[PDB]
Amino acid sequence: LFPLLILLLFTLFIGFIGISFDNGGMDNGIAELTILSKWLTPSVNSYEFITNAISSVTLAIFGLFIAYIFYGSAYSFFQNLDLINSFVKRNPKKEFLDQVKKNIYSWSYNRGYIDIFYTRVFTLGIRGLTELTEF
Amino acid sequence: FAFVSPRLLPDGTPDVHYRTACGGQKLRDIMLDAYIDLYGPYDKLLLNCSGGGECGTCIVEVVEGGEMLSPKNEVEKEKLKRKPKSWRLACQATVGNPDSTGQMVIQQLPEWKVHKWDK
Amino acid sequence: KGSWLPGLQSPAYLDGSLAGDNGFDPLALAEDPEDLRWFVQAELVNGRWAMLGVAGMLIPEVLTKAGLLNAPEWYDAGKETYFASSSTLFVIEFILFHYVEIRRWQDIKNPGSVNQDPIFKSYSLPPHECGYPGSVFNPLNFAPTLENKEKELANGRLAMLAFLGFLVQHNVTGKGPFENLQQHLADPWHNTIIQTI
Amino acid sequence: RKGLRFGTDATGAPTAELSVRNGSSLQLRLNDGLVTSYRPKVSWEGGDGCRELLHTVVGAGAGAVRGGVGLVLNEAASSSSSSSPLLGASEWSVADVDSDSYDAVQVELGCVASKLEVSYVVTLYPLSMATAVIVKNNGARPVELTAAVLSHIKFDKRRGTAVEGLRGCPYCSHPPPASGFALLTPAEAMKREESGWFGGGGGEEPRQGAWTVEENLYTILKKKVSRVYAAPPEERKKRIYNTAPSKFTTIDQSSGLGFRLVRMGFEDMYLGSPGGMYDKFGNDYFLCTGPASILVPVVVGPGEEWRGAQVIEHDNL
Amino acid sequence: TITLFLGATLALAQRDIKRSLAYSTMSQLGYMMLALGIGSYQAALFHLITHAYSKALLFLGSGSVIHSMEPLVGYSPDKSQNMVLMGGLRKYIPITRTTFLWGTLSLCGIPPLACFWSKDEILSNSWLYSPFFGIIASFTAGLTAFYMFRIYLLTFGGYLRVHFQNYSSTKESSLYSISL
Ligand code: CLA
Ligand SMILES: CCCCCCCCCCCCCCCC(=O)OC[C@H](CO[C@@H]1O[C@H](CS(=O)(=O)O)[C@@H](O)[C@H](O)[C@H]1O)OC(=O)CCCCCCCCCCCCCCC
Ligand SMILES: CC(/C=C/C=C(C)/C=C/[C@@]12O[C@]1(C)C[C@@H](O)CC2(C)C)=C\C=C\C=C(C)\C=C\C=C(C)\C=C\[C@@]12O[C@]1(C)C[C@@H](O)CC2(C)C
Ligand code: SF4
Repeated sequence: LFPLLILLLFTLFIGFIGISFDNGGMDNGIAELTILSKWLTPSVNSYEFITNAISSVTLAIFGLFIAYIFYGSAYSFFQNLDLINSFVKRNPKKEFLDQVKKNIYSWSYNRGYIDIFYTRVFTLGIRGLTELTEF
Repeated sequence: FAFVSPRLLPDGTPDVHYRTACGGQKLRDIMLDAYIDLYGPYDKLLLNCSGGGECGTCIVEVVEGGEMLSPKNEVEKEKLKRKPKSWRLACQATVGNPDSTGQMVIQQLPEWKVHKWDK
Repeated sequence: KGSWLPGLQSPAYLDGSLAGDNGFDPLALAEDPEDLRWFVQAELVNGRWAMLGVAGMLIPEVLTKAGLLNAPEWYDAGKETYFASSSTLFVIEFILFHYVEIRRWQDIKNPGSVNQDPIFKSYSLPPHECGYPGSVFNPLNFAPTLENKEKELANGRLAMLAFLGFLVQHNVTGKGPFENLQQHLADPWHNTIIQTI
Repeated sequence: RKGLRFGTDATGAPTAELSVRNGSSLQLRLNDGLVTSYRPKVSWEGGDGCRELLHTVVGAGAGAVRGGVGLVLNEAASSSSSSSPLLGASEWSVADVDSDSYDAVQVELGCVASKLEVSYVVTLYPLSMATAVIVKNNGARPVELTAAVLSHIKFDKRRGTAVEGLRGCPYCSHPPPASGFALLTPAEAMKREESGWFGGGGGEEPRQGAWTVEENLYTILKKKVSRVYAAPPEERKKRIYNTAPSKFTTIDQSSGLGFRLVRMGFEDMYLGSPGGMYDKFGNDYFLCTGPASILVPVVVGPGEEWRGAQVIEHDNL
Repeated sequence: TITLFLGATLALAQRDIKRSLAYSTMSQLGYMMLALGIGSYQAALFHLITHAYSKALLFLGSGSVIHSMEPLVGYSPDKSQNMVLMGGLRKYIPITRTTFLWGTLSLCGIPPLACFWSKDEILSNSWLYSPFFGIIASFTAGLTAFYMFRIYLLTFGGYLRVHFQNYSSTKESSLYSISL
């Protein structure tokens, strides 16, 4: 638990290396405030970057939200469950959607078939090549 | 009416459920018709689901009515090394559409049961 | 409850019935119950008026330095010229307060005595709890529950502290405390009690 | 008196603080079958757990107008539809208490000589209380009964309180009202469950059901949201293989606690809730729900036995 | 931008924590490999610095979770470290749970935490280069936020599905119900 805690101490402070590009964040704190500490490298906030980060965190929260809908519990207050009580009642495409499931899982369990490729090609090619160069 | 009777998820004396089913489909869909749980503690999204496939997380134990199911495949013979000869996969297996006068009793997912202590 | 010393045992004086109990009496002042009541009332009134005062200090300063308003400093407001001279408003204050506070003290000596406005006989008063007066003081029907008295007393204690800070910092500096805050934010190390001596 | 790991006490009426070596304890009244409170261990940090039944305050004299498990048995009188003749107002005899450890205690009440022989068994396990009834009958003709338990559970805020796990039952939206079902309330549960807010489901005697409402139930439209959830009354409960209904579960989205309500030998489930005329019965939320066998008469036989048992598991340590 | 999306779409439905973590770190190294391919490596190195700790923490937490639950199920991989019979541990081991949460959120991407100011910069640079795989980067930036939280919700919120009295009855059955 000691290393877990000490490294938790790292996974929050390290973001302050390249903290931001909008006046740094403070007018005091002379400890390399707005000169962001990735100066070892070679030699309001920006509205475009603002909107780009907003789109990024929007997709992030959308993924988190679908994850919480599917796997998250119900005894909490962040699974409204009214909609959940609806998207089983009038689920239209359940006959099709499940087949997508029947595909996607069938892929991931097959480990990204590329793995089986090297098996049925390489380690079964050399196994015959040795026999050939023996005969 | 391939009359089915579920011995569900071992409980105190039995935990029987009743269900009238018209044969022809597989066991998976015919269970998910009578709303009785099959995929143990396995949830909707992606965890060991989606029907007729690989993982094998539906291991229904057949007790009565065994001589009415489709014969075993070889995927069943593969994913069930641990099996006693009794139970099968039920996700690649079917009941006969012409067996409308059957009588089949099924115990649900094993390895979460303490039974054959009964009868 | 929250003994402010994770090892010390709280004295029998402050059990926990009264709000804000922490056994914070390292000098055993209020070990007599009636004096405990006295200091309860004194802390109540001091905290209320200290909250008032610290608001009247801070909020005008920032609203003036914001350019939205213009009003002198709380210390620079005395010499200011109003519609009324100092002595006039002072004696009016004196008479009105010698009415109100003496009524308060009579209530303190006698629970439930001076209740009614002795002018008219209806409209008077519903019986109260000492230190927490009745209707005409709490118009919004706020329920006098716990976590309200505790929040009140904590905010009032911190307000007392902040007011004493205001006073002593004006003594050493004579400047606006918000200006001290700005100088502080400039460099907390170069701006503190140390340099100003 | 007799007692191994508890005390047969008295407060207005004789009671008993059935306890176990875990902290959980139930305060059962001896004057009747009405358990008053049940404190399991739900959380870990906090010393113990505290999520009881809704126990209303004392009223006239000894009060007792509280509800909370009270077994309501009756007789389906073969004279009219008067399924409310009596609980058999009579005595009550404690017998043969047993513990078997310090983590299990069960009391056995008995009542005879007016109706048939009624035995009541209340058990307390390390997790789960349970109530069971035996209705041994014999005499002139077979007699009848209703055999209902009510178990008014307490819920958090009435705006995030719902139930999962049914999802499939014919739901028989027909309530025989004024006690949930099964009049002779445990000296009080609720009275005249009606709905006059907006359009409520059911023509008051359908089996509209075919439930298919999803994982949740969102029981908020209340003071008459109360319907037997069993198989329909002999429209399908007549032939062979009549699709046994279910076993229960609960949810409260504002606290995070669960209380499964298993039935054994009974027939139905009375999911019923206030939330309308509620500001007269406390603050937070509650609802009456339990198993019974009342949808059809319960002719037992001249020398036979009846059975029925509700178990309240929580599995939420 | 090939290995990124490929590692991303293989963490799905992989129910072995010490395996899904590896798939996630490959899908994350995809981002560094992309960022190097556009010149702005000054942010790629920053992303690498963040991801190093943000993944080492998760691996150590997973090891701790395994060894904590390993006495309940047999001493066996795929009988432990399989977060479908695990699940719900917030009540039992808090100090090793807050770390898992505050690491997996940082990896998902939240402003106050880390691993955010890096992947946002590299996504900006990707879009500035060309949409052709900028859109793929933007989509994987949400798929990761999906499955990285899928793992946490699966193995830290629930009823400890081993024992929750619906499938298994190994807590209290021999309790002598209604007597003779
Ligand atoms: C609400 C309470 C409060 C607050 C916010 C401040 C804030 C400040 N005081 Mg101050 N002060 C206070 C109470 C307070 N004081 C009291 C009660 C006294 C009398 C003992 C003083 C006496 C005092 C002097 C003599 C001087 C300051 C100065 C200052 C400023 C620089 C800090 C410094 O030098 O150390 C403050 C020095 C102290 C002795 C303060 C002690 C306060 C005690 C320990 C209680 C505060 C504890 C509190 C929980 C922690 C701060 C809370 C805050 C983070 C919200 C700063 C704006 C200096 C200044 O204006 O120069 C820029 C300065 O010269 N103060
Ligand atoms: C962008 C387009 C990309 C297109 C594709 C490009 C692919 C390039 C890389 C090829 C894939 C390499 C995967 C290696 C997997 C592996 O290590 O398997 C492990 C096995 C272990 O052997 C076996 O190991 C067995 C144990 S076990 O099964 O591995 O556990 C053991 O039992 C058995 O006896 C033993 O034989 O290794 C092999 O059997 C063969 C090793 C691979 C030999 C590669 C030779 C060099 C290839 C160069 C290709 C150049 C192409 C261009 C030419 C102009
Ligand atoms: C700090 C304070 C008291 C502090 C006492 C403490 C901590 C005592 C602690 C102890 O006893 C205990 C607890 C236990 C013991 O074992 C230990 C000690 C240590 C002995 C009171 C301040 C009390 C401070 C008060 C009451 C301040 C009121 C301020 C007002 C009314 C302001 C008015 C103005 O601001 C306006 C309104 C308008 C402006 O323009 C003009 C003016 C007039 C300046
Ligand atoms: S087939 Fe294999 S994969 Fe598809 S559901 Fe049945 S078990 Fe899960």
